[PDB]
Amino acid sequence: RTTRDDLINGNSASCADVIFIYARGSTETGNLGTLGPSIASNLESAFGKDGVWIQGVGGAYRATLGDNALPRGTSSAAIREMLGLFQQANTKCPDATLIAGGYSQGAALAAASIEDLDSAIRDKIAGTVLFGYTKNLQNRGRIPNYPADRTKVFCNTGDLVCTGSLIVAAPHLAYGPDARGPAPEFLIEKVRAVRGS
Ligand SMILES: *P(=O)(OC(C)C)OC(C)C
Repeated sequence: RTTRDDLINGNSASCADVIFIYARGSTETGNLGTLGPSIASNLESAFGKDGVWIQGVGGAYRATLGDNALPRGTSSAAIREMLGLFQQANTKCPDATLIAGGYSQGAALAAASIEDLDSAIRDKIAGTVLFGYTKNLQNRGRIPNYPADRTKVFCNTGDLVCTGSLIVAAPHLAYGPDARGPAPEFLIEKVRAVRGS
């Protein structure tokens, strides 16, 4: 449930039409944490299980509490891991539409990797959802070099990490409803806009 390696375990012959790459929060389990699987369930209902690949960011991404203090909200090693997953999706399945997401430190990681991506690949990312975006205030609510209309930020009232401080209050732990509904909904809508039916 909390670990999905569909891209890593996939190949060109079985390519899905949609590939979702997701980065968990600090200290979360597996490579999807608490929010990732909910998004996944929704995606799988919309596209079939065969029509979508779910991939969490693992490897060098350890989701360390200390890394949040680094200049871009995570280590440069984690940034290289996620960037490498986008490259792999492009290599294995050039025809697939990409979608991404991240929670807390994972939101900073998602933003950093996307900012750094080759524009050709970044163009294929139809939508990105961020929850408890630690760099929300600093990045004025968006991802550098990526279109705003493609980005959706979920920041609860009272979630201090959205207002510039690294302080965890209960609202930061309350994104389950968003992950279960409006987040995957937005993603499906963007993929449908670039693919149709
Ligand atoms: P994020 O990495 O979130 C986890 C606590 C879930 O937290 C920062 C604000 C320390």
